[PDB]
Amino acid sequence: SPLMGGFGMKHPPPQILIKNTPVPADPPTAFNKDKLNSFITQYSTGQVSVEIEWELQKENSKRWNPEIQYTSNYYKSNNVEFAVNTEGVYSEPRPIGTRYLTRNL
Amino acid sequence: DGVGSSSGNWHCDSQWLGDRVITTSTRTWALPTYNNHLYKQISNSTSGGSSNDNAYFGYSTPWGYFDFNRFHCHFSPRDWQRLINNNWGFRPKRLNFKLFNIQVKEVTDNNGVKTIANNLTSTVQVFTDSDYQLPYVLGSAHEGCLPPFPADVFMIPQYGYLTLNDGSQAVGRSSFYCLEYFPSQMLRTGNNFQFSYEFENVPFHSSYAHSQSLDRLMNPLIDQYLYYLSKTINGSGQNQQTLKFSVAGPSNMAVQGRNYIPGPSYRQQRVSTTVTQNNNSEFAWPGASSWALNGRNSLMNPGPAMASHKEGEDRFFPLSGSLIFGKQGTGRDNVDADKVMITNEEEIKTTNPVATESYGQVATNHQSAQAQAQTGWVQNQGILPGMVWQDRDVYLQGPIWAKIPHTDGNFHPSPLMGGFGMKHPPPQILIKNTPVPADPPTAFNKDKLNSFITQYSTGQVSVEIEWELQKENSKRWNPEIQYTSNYYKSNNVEFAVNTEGVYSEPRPIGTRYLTRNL
Amino acid sequence: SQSLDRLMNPLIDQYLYYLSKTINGSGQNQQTLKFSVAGPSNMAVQGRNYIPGPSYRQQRVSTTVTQNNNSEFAWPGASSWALNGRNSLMNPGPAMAS
Repeated sequence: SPLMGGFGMKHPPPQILIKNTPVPADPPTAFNKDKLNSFITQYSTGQVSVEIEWELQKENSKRWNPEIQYTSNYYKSNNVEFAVNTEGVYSEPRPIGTRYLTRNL
Repeated sequence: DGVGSSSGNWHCDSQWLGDRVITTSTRTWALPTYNNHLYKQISNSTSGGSSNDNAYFGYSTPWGYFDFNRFHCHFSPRDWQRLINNNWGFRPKRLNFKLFNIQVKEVTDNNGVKTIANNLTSTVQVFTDSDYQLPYVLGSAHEGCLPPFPADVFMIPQYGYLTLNDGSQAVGRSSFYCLEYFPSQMLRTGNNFQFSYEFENVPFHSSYAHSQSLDRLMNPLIDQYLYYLSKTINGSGQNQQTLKFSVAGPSNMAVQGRNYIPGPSYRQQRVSTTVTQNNNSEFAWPGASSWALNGRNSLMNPGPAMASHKEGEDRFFPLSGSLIFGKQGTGRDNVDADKVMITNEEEIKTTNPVATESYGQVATNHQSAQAQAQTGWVQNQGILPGMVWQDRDVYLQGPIWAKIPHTDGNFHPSPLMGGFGMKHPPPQILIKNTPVPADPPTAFNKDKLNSFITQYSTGQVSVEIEWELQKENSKRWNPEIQYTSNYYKSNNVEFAVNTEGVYSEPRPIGTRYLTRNL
Repeated sequence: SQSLDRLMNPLIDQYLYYLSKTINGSGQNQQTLKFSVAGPSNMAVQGRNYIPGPSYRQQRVSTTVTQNNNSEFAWPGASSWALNGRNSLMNPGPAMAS
């Protein structure tokens, strides 16, 4: 199990590598054997989509009293947590774990 | 297809099957306009040449050509290492070639600043000389091949050819070829070009070194049933002449009868890399071995496949007997010995004579009571029955094939620079940007147009070659010699890029590391 | 329409080198190796894969009689081969340029 947290796999999702194909500038009219070092300045943009299906393990606890749950605080604040600021900057105000429900040992 | 759709993918990989290896390489190329769309007569007069030996006549064409006649264009260093360490031989079988992702650009200069834009309607013309109707220039070790490093972008070399010459002038038998007199496919940005070629049957290249010498093939424990003349006089004075004979055995192997003899020779001058062992005079051209054709002297270079040096004599080389490669960044003219890589053919010393020695000695008179027996050094020896020899080894950066000249006769047409000789080698692939005239005058003028839009083209080129392998079945007990990298620490990894991204090949790599009996 | 020594591309250098100098140009102790690219400017030193065919040298005779030597040189000056002690003229011999 990865020490930083997560799922350890011998064959994880493969690395996806992307590069802009070089586009040479105008070459000299006389042959030169050296590799070209004059290229048209280029960059690329586009959209990327990733879809992941997750399997869930439902809880079947017989605990009587209510569990601890992650919840936002109703108390008034200048900004909504996990939202944008007045300058459009998105922020994550706190780390959120996964361990709120309980089960016996 | 269309402007916005790629006409091909990047294929660059090596697939190793049992008896076959398939190499695929893709490169990005750039093609400018050559000679401003013109054909030009060229000669030593146009280039300022003066010597008779270097006089020529020919034409320079506006066409470029694709060349992949070097092994590193297809084999990575690791693939080459696998091939040479695991196989006794190999040969090309078939070829697949592709041109795709054509991009034609137009260049406009206003004032000291150039603007580059796409010209979607312009075309590039490509055709293959499948009938071998044009002079073949791929048989010479010319620059301009696909780079060994896949990431390098290379410039397409300009196509030129030579014909018969008398000094700087031509003769009636000289031929002029127009490449527009050939059918060629015209490709816009959406089109692609491809063809397949089948290599004609060639022998497997000898990627092995003999573990036996031609003069040591006998049983070292058993005498021969043949005799030799051991004495002629009467030992321990006058009138002492008496014939003698002895059995040729292990104690005297030099005089044993043998069925086969080493291959031909043409002696080279010997040069030391220790400069103070050489003569204090200018002996390059003068001291060199040469051959003459129609009054022109051409250097014997590299010449017959001969052992570069005697055992232990590694400091010496034949003056023009070996392929010389230049290290990365080496200059063009008058570079030092440490800037070049001198190949050697010491592996063939078991069957081929030493380049800097006489073939042997031959009797030159009839001995008698008045005349002592005389012998003469055989400085060159032609083919004789019973001769055996090994051809020159091929290298990672060396040539692959060559076209056998169309002549009435030839003997062992293996290219002297190394590789596979073929009557019908892979055809020349010629490429040119179609001229795009500028705005013509509004009044008719019969002269050919000389104002064209400045253009160049770029795209990807892929070549796939299937190689047949000859596996080794040796019964040798001790481990073989293998090509290996050195573990010792260094500033850079061999056959890798530097801190400036420059790829370099630090040494020539042969193919002869495994061994087999003679 | 082409000569064996002129089969290369007259526009492109070879990727092979040659020893251009041996001394130290412009004295004693002047020995230093040198190498240069074989290209269109020096075609004679370029590497080549094939070489001209065999030879057996003939004597040269002019049809301008006053350019020939003032002696009898037909049989004596001729190239020959020997078989069982008999000499037979090398005639016409190997195919060679006249």
